Amino acid sequence: AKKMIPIDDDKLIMEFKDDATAFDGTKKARFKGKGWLNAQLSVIFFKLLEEHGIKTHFIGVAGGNRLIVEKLDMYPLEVVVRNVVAGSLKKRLPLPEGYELPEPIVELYYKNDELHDPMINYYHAKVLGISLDEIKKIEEIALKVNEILKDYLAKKGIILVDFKLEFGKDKNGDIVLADEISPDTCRFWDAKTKRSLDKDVFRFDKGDLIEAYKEIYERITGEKPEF
Amino acid sequence: AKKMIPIDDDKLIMEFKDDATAFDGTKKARFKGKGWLNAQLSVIFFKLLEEHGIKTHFIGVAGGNRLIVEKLDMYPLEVVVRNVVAGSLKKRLPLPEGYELPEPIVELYYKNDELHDPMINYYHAKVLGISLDEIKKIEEIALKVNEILKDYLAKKGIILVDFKLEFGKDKNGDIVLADEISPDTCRFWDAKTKRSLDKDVFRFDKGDLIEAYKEIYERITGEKPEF
Ligand SMILES: Nc1nc2c(ncn2[C@@H]2O[C@H](COP(=O)(O)O)[C@@H](O)[C@H]2O)c(=O)[nH]1
Ligand SMILES: Nc1nc2c(ncn2[C@@H]2O[C@H](COP(=O)(O)O)[C@@H](O)[C@H]2O)c(=O)[nH]1
Repeated sequence: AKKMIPIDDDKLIMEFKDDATAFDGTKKARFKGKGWLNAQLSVIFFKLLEEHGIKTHFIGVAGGNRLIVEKLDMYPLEVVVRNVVAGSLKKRLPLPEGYELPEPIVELYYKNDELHDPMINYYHAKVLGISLDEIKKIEEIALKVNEILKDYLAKKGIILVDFKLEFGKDKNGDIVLADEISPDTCRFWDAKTKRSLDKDVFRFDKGDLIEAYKEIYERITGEKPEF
Repeated sequence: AKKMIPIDDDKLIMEFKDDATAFDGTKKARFKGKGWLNAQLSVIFFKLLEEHGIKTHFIGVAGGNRLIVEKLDMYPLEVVVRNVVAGSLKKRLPLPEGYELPEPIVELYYKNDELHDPMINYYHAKVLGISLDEIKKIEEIALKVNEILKDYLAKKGIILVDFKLEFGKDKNGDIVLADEISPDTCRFWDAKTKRSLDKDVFRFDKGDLIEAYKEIYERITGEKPEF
């Protein structure tokens, strides 16, 4: 759904594709316009976060589905922040889908396809070569990002249910937000109806993906999607 | 605007009045229904906060403009939390009115009429007999309260611009949220128009106070004010 194209030692192109994949590629489909929507939503979110002084890999746009991003020494992590009980959290806590958490939960996953992205804790993270100090910074950033996105979206009648972030290290040694921020990598629910406006629509055939993703875009920008 | 009536060693009545005062009582007016609205908005806010496990002095209602509250050993503080630049903050930061702060600011004021509520820091607070540990707890509670109120109001198209909290100590030695939480003690702006829906309307004759306060009530409860 994304292709990384190197430019040089300090930057690269992140290209967003219309291809969608779930359940280890056993489920595949192409959604005309998905790439554009995810790229554009990523821009909006990265820029919103940067306004608050969050460091992100975003540099500029290089076309509708193409972002220029700074090259990083990437942490082998998926960092997940959860506000509302959904998906895999139902397997860890005796709480129903939709349950509003008293505080946001941060989970750490070892980014590794062969092991199917297993959950880790701070000890495992050290073995993987990530210091406790780094993990503390990463979680602090993640929670700050969580609050900005959650509040921004809440004003637009969208629940930030949960989402995945990735991080890397820049030349200075600063920790920098990377990958993407889109309905591919977040759970968004309509505040009134609780319907999914994200990749779960595709994962579980709950409706029309392109329609859900256009909805998010329209609510954020006020504009019907261009392309 | 409030009268404290002692009952006994552990509780008292906080009575909300229709009288309004600004600029050290040099500016005065009576707004029919103001007391009821502030009393009722206080109930709503205290209960909302208690649902999140914030300890407050609120015990019960004893009439439209009367609350039963627990007797506390009061800290001589006004604790102000600020999300958006307004009022006196324009005298401290080179930032325009309406500027959205990256993070909430907590200011401490020594509650003292003669000295006109001067700003203090942690060192002054110690001389006034408040330990650094207490101040830390107070500020932690204040920021938690800020987040709950801000998010709750934002969903209703109301910007929590800033607000004043007061705190006391109960029998157990726990730190308890006290005084009131109303358009008298908060800055609320309409999200779309940025107009004041609070005591600033009276302070600076920017419109109809009772109209602004009813607006807050209506938006929160969905009901036009009873009395
Ligand atoms: N696109 C994508 N999103 C993920 C991945 N892992 C977790 N997430 C996101 O993180 C959240 C939690 O996922 P869960 O662990 O409940 O399946 C969801 O918003 C989900 O979309 C992944 O490998 N790819
Ligand atoms: N009613 C009232 N509100 C106050 C007082 N002190 C601070 N506040 C509130 O706290 C915020 C900050 O006030 P400022 O420092 O800008 O005068 C405003 O919302 C203001 O109404 C006070 O003594 N009385």
